[PDB]
Amino acid sequence: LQALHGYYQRMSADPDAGMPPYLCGQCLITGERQKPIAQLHPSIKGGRDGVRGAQAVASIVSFNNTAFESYGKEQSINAPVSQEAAFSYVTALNYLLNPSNRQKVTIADATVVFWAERSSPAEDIFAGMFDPPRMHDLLVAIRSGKRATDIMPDMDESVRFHVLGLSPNAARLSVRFWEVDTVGHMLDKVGRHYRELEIIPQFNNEQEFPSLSTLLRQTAVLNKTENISPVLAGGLFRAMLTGGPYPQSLLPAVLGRIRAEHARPEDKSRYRLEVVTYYRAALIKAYLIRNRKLEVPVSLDPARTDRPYLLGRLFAVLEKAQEDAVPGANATIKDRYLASASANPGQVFHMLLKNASNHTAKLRKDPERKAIHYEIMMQEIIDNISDFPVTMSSDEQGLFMIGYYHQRKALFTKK
Amino acid sequence: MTAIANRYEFVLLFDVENGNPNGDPDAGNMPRIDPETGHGLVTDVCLKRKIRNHVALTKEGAERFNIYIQEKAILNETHERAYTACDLKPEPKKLPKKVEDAKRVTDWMCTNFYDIRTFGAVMTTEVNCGQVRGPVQMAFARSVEPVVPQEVSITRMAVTTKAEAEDNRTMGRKHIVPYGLYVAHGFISAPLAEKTGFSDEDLTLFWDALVNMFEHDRSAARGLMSSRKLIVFKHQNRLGNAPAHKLFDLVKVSRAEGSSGPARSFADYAVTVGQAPEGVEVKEML
Amino acid sequence: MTAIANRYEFVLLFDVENGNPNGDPDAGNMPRIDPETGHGLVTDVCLKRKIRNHVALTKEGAERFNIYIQEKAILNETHERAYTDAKRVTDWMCTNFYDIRTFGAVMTTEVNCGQVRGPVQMAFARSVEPVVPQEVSITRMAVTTKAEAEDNRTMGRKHIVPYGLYVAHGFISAPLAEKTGFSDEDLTLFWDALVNMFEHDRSAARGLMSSRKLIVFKHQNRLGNAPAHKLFDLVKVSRAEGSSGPARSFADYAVTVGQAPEGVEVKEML
Amino acid sequence: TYGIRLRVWGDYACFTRPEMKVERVSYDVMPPSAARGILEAIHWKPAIRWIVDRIHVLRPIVFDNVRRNEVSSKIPKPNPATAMRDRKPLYFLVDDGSNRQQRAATLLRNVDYVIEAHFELTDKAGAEDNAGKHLDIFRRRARAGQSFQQPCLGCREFPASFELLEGDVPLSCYAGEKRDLGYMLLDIDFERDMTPLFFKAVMEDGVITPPSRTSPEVRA
Repeated sequence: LQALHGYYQRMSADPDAGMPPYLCGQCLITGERQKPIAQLHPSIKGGRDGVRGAQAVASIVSFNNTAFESYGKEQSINAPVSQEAAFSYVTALNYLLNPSNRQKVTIADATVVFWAERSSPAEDIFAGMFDPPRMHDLLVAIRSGKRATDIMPDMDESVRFHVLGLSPNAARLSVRFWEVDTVGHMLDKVGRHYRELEIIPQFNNEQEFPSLSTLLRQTAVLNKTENISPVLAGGLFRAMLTGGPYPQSLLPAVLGRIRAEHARPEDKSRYRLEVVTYYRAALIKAYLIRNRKLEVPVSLDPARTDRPYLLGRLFAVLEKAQEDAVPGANATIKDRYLASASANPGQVFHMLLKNASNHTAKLRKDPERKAIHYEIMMQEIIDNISDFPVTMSSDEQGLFMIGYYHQRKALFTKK
Repeated sequence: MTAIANRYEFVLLFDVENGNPNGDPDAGNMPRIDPETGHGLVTDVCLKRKIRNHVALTKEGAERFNIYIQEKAILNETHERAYTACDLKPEPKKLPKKVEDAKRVTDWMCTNFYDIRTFGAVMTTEVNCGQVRGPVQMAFARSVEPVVPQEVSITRMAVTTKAEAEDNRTMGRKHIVPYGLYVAHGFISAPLAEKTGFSDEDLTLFWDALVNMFEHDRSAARGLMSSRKLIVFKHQNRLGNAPAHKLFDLVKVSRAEGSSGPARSFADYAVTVGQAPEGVEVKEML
Repeated sequence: MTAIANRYEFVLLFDVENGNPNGDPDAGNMPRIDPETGHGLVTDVCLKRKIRNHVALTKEGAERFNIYIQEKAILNETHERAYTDAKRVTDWMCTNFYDIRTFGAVMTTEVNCGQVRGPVQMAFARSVEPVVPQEVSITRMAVTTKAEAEDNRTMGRKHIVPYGLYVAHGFISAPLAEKTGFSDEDLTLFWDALVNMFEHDRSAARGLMSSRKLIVFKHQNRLGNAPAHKLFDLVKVSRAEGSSGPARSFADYAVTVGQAPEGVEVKEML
Repeated sequence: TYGIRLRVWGDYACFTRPEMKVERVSYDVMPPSAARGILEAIHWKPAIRWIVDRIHVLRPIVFDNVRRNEVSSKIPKPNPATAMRDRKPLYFLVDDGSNRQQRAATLLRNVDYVIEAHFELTDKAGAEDNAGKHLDIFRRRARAGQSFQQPCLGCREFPASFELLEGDVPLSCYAGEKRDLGYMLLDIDFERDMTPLFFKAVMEDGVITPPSRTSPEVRA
């Protein structure tokens, strides 16, 4: 890994972050010939301070067991490097991991670090802007599409930028992803990422530039910081800064969550928590863009005219009836039928409708007789439809939730 | 307790009427279903619990007839008892090793406890006692036809807590299945039994348990449930003579030609059993 | 030592129902899935394990069918030992250990560069179409430690595949076998092991699994007679005509094999 | 003219970096050593040598993650005579304690290469040997699809489909871009007690040209 060695060389001539301490073969990292070869390397800081979740003492290269040794050579001789190179290598890394200096962040399973090839403000900007808590004027600039220099011309977009993500197991250490792009390209892709995510907020207090750590949590079994699949954490981070497709595994993960969810009076929230949260909708929208190349709006589209999207709207309205009928409701059709209806419509919708009648009927006997307004809407929606489909493919099952989220919001805007 | 000397397989059928066979902890408390097809589901775990209960009831704790996964128990105490009865004291929570007399503490637990002897148990918890597999296995149960669960709204004329905030009634609800018919599969293997001592007497007990387990299970939410058929295949040697799926194909279930509309009784269906290959013999218990 | 005299390639089909075929150490315990395609994935060591197990169980320490690698299925009994310049030792072990004779292994010390490779080779197995796992919540009526006791109950998790069909490829090299003595009787036993490998695998997690079809390509010459990657195309699997919506049974699919070149023979054992 | 062009592709590949042997991480691209290893899988005799000249990269770069269960140690040498002179069982128990090891892997997902190499006689060769005859044998086998064993992309669990090219090299994904790799493994010196060698790697037009590994100056 040239990067670390060069980093240390860069600033070791400076009065900080570098200290002078420290057969014959070819030094791999430097490529030089006939230099002493180290038999073992200095240790790496573990623990909370160092790599979170690791052993107190950790290493990158180790050959403890016979199964790990090849061509009859032992210990670190399996990978020759000079003593000074190993020292500087380790030193740099150690320095970086220091929380005292703003160059570290934690994401689910893994700790991430970054640096610039040359001294630049980029380092500063990235630390917060990749996972939000000038602040956001440059964020709306990259989301809009304009170049970074526009807001800050000083930024030499030609400067190189490094990123590294590590995760541990016992005393041994692993690598999940690594990236080396330039400034210019790098935040261009980050801008693109934000565009896709854009959704109308459900409440005024919600995030506008959602933090990546926020989003991952939402997929957890019980919203716990653990229970996050280490594979999705690695996949989404690489997909963000490389600009490639999202991993295929992502969508059924989300849908699973929505199936498994139920309200939690035990948490004693004033509102009965929504199943299709602000965050979850955002993830679904983004996936349909890159992967499926669909068109989907930022807000409610009354002219969409698609069976999956229509049926999502329909479910919203008929839910509203229930809510009004029984203030302070026990459970709602959201808590039980939402998984069935979105996968297999023709088996459930028949009865759903029937129920709705009673709600309407009761709302019609009391004062405040605008069951009427809901009754019209149903009619309108229905007309566009020919038949209920028996089954829907996953791609059909995103659109249904988007139609529901948009239509439900539409009604909140009233009340 | 000598081990059995043949391979076995079996099929089971049972009904439900105006009841909830197994509540889902996530779906409020609706019956479990396949979201994509509407078919019903039952966990093997349920069946196992039923069996354990029946055994307990019938035997009343006779020697070698205790059950281990028992109401509100702290499990590691039984491991420490097994260790102590084997004259020894346990290792710490890491336990990457075997216990200090693996044979005696495992055999101590195998001997005394019936359900361990039958099913096995994960037991490398903080008091180690080793690990067991168990010779008897079974899979999920699936309804032959889609089901239509429905909800019922009910009242109570009294309240529990003094915070009445108003002396008044109280609402509630129920979930039921009008009717449904289920199928299940299971296996038994001699080599495993050899390792545990699973003996023929156990097997007869097992059959009886299967036949009658439901009868002692009445409750508010259950409704009416009962077993209807039971077919057992016996191989003629220590290792089988035909693939399992082939045998399960000999049993066929179809609606009686005269019936129409939604099914409502076991009379709506017809069941048929074919002819087994020479290496197997078919017998019907019930 | 006498050995097979023809190259071989084979294809196998098997399915699962309400079970977990291969868990993921990484992603909690979810079944493996391909991020690229959404297809299910099963590694090959998982199958080699099974094969070893079945052979050990069937043969019960016959003269030349001992197995080296164990998982505490081991048993205590008398064992035969046929007797047989470390080449002498290498031959000796290869004579009476089957798994080494078929797959090969690595020793602790080498006089110089040298390998024991073995004639059999395999690859990953993948689904025919996308799969979506189910999630199951369960309860337990009891607790492990005295500490957690404070009525003494807890939740749990299960992962299941409603249904799935899998394919796998494999190769056999005659020239390698000639350096190990792998002979025909071994090949017949190998076919049998492939057919019946799942019949002793029953557990809590796996549900029901079984093999369905097995096609064998037998080459005319000591070396092959056609490119392997084109033979695998002759096999084609597609949904039955009437079948619609999610698959739930082997009857939902249709399988066909085209006509093979002149120099090879196509056999079906399942 | 002289030499050969061969094409190979597959779904999986892994060229383990020497440093990350325990926690496998693959090179960005195939190294020459694996290229030589593959060629000898089609045809080789003690009387000849292989020399690699160039590699063509035809597809973009992609990475994916995998995890597995593994073993910690190798099997020791036994003593036959004592074995039946005193009958004892022999085995390695996988499941027991520290024997069990878990290893991760980062690997490539979609690859395609064309490699240019030629032929050479070695000192051991007898007078009757000729490079052309072996080259023709290689051509025949490659056309027929025959082989001594199935080739692999690094590890045996990754088979490779191969073809013989009789025409022009197609274009490449980064045909108009240049890239830097740093130092990479050139080859391993078996004759001087298994000593590795390293060289500087650079990619432009998706073609990489290593120096000749037989050259003495590289052996320093």
